[PDB]
Amino acid sequence: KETAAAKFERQHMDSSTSAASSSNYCNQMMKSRNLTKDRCKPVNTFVHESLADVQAVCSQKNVACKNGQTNCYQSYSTMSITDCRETGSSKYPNCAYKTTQANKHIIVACEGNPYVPVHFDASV
Ligand SMILES: Nc1ncnc2c1ncn2[C@@H]1O[C@H](COP(=O)(O)N[C@@H](Cc2ccccc2)C(=O)O)[C@@H](O)[C@H]1O
Ligand SMILES: [Cl-]
Repeated sequence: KETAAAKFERQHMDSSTSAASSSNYCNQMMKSRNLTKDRCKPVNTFVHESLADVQAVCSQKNVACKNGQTNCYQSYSTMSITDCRETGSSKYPNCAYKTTQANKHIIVACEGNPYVPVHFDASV
């Protein structure tokens, strides 16, 4: 029902803020992106850059993906990201997350035409 590209934007793009403002960011954002619907998604990263800047990573440093495919790309620049990780006491359907704001390089896998991110591989 959802393209891979659209799922990437839903799970990983938050161009509306420049950083997580509070320790409640992940709690709110995981819910509003439907990442707590059926189960609590344990770990998820949001990127606080323009979509154009993130899509441009598909023309930057080509690297292998964790799965061994070679359509992964590392951002040349660091980007503003938020890492969201469920707490050890979190239990569905009251999913709870720790927020960690950082500036890091992102690694995404790209596919399709237009050649855009379809997977978030890691931050470094
Ligand atoms: N080279 C490839 N090209 C095309 N798609 C691929 C490739 N590698 C993995 N995917 C797939 O893209 C989907 C979206 O992933 P995400 O939900 O964005 N990332 C996982 C993290 C992850 C990191 C490494 C490996 C797996 C998971 C996550 O957010 O929890 C996942 O279901 C992957 O199987
Ligand atoms: Cl992978």
